[PDB]
Amino acid sequence: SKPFTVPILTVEEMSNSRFPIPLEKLYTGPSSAFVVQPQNGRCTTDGVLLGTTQLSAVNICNFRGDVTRVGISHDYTMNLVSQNWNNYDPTEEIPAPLGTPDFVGKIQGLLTQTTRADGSTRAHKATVSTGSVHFTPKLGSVQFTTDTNNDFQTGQNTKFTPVGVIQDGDHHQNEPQQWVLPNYSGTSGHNVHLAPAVAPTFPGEQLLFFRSTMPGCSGYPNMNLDCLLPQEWVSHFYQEAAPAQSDVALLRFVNPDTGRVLFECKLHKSGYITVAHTGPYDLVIPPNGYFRFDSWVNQFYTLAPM
Amino acid sequence: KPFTVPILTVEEMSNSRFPIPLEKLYTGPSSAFVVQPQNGRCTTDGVLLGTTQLSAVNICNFRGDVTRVGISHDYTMNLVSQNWNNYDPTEEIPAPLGTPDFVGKIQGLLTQTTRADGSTRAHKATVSTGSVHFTPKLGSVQFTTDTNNDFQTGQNTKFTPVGVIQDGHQNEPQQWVLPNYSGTSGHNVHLAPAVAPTFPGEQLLFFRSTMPGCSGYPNMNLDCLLPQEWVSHFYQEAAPAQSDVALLRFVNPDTGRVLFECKLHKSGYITVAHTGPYDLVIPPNGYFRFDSWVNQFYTLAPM
Ligand SMILES: C[C@@H]1O[C@@H](O[C@H]2[C@H](O[C@H]3[C@H](O)[C@@H](O)[C@@H](O)O[C@@H]3CO)O[C@H](CO)[C@H](O)[C@@H]2O)[C@@H](O)[C@H](O)[C@@H]1O
Ligand SMILES: C[C@@H]1O[C@@H](O[C@H]2[C@H](O[C@H]3[C@H](O)[C@@H](O)[C@@H](O)O[C@@H]3CO)O[C@H](CO)[C@H](O)[C@@H]2O)[C@@H](O)[C@H](O)[C@@H]1O
Repeated sequence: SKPFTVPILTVEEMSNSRFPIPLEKLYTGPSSAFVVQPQNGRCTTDGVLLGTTQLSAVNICNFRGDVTRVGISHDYTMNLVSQNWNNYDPTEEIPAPLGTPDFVGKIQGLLTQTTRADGSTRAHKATVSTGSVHFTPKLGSVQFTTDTNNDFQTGQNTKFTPVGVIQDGDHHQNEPQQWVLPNYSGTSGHNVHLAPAVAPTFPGEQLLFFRSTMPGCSGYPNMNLDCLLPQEWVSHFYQEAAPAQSDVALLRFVNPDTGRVLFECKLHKSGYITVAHTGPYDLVIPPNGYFRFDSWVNQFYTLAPM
Repeated sequence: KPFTVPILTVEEMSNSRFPIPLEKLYTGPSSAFVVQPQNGRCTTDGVLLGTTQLSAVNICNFRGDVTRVGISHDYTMNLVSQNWNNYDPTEEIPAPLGTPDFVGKIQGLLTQTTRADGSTRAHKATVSTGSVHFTPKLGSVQFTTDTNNDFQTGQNTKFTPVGVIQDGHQNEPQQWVLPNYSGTSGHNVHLAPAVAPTFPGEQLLFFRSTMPGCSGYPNMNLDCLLPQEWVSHFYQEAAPAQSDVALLRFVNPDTGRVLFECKLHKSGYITVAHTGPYDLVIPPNGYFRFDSWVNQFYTLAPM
């Protein structure tokens, strides 16, 4: 059977799988107060994509479609199409289009448009509120607030490129809520075909997160964004499709400088990592450190404490 | 270690010269102009060239602190690295890794966080890479923004690119004209080499995207020589090249049939046997497959 491996890229050489930004650091913390059920960055170790996960970071939280103005406001409805501008199919057994945001928050970026007939183009600052009742990507539409009430044309290809997140109100860092899934069909129905929630089950363990800081674009947002797998690990597993020989892949995080192991962790075959630690901890690592697969173990493997 | 290329399809991959997905494959003549992109440059045995780095999401991004130019809407950014540490202008690269490698006006959002209270802000901004103030190899670039007062000094600031603009139709950007990374103060140095077919009957094969347009009538075509995922693959694998040319077959797995073959040169670009401009027609599941190392005298079947 094809030997299983993880990439040798360093943490800072990799990308967040939940927003199109680089990874910054490794983080572990308690998750008892949350349901940890992200839909992006979800892949089994033998390369089966889950949730809304697709293969490149540059498509995450992007939207494409045609737009129509909401009444006489500055808001626009986007009728979604696929990444390559073909019709979107709501009957596919996924929660929402691949790459759809998987948290409740207000994402700011630019909404851009081209007029096919003459090549004229335009761009406006725009925000999509994923907690809005008008955030219905599974049904095929989302709503943007923009800085125009007149410049976008109907029936023309329009793209949203995400940049960061915003916040409103006296309760600082109250949004985004990275561990709260949107209602992908709004009030019309419940979420479907979700990748499952993940949680540590073994005493003394926590999830290990790959952490980034989302750019902030207004107010006082919570800019923390944790993913379960780097995007490059998703791509690696998808391509290698190495069969899992047990429930858990034991990984060692190694310093090339000394050859020494810094810590070890459990990569569960369903695609998330646990470590033996309790409480919030920004891991202290050398920048050239990397993960190495060492052996196939089970869910009850007792790790060396972090 | 056996050489391989990724099995990802074209639309599963990213452009190595701007943070957007690949869309299609294109071949055409390029004798009449210089093809010398600096992003998406990597040898098959994993040596990064030009300004190439490993993530698609970092391309044409800028980070640093900003200062207003006079009381105008323009801001100078003093560049730092991806993780906010020093950029060393004496490093023998053309410019910071990920710097734009075309002359054009790139529009995006300039964002900032005030460390002390976590307040944040974002403004539409454009960087003109043909401007005399585009001097990333000196450690600074200039942005035109929609504000003349909201950005603070001494605060972490990021430019996220979105697309390109034009003034005047489709005369800019110029995707095959490198900017002057040091402006008027000096010539470009340490460039990845210009590429050209050397075998009669061959043309470059380009991995093509359409940059979003943000104003005016821009030329939105953007061609790279290698997908970003291939750069990262070669970097990681570091498989030795057994000759100067790797023969690839582009395969339809729905049928096992080869659609065309091509040459992947060790120094990191692809040629096909074709004369003229051509938009390739490929199945959605098609991918490239390394088959053998060939000598210098291999004739490709017509694409
Ligand atoms: C925190 C600021 O965010 C952006 O400006 C926003 C502007 O924020 C105001 C605050 O709401 C207010 O409490 C006080 O602090 O003055 C701020 C500036 O007016 O609020 C408007 C809507 O009311 C928008 O949300 C703006 O984005 C940013 O531009 C500022 O630099 C601050 O970081
Ligand atoms: C082509 C337009 O680009 C954006 O508008 C820009 C605006 O363009 C104007 C043209 O300059 C003018 O020739 C005429 O056609 O009206 C256009 C629209 O007002 O020019 C200003 C400053 O010169 C800005 O650059 C605008 O971005 C876009 O908003 C439009 O919808 C058109 O696509």
